[PDB]
Amino acid sequence: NEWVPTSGPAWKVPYLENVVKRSGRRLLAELRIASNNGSGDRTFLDD
Amino acid sequence: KTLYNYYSEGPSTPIMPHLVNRLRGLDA
Amino acid sequence: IRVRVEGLQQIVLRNDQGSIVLDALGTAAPSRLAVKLDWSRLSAW
Repeated sequence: NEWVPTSGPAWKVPYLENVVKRSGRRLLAELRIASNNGSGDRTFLDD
Repeated sequence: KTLYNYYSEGPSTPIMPHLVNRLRGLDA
Repeated sequence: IRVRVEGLQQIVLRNDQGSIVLDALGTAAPSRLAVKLDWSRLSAW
């Protein structure tokens, strides 16, 4: 009888949000295959 | 072509089209 | 074959007691992409 429902919650309210974030392991792999990838193909057989 | 021609060319841009035109010429 | 202006690097290594142990000049081996763009670099190598 003290809390008015239109005033808003009086307890703890858990908000949320999606975030784009790559892990460290995923970034290390991306460096391996996209910037440190010096395989013979992708260099000489690219035509 | 001749053997004199091939000995003065050297590898070039894309090397797979090279080395196969050369091989066909050497086989010829 | 070279017989004779600055494309070299001074390479330094130190040990734990702050002492330089290498202090040597060096030159970078060409990358395969550089060979692709200039095949005479393989001959120099």
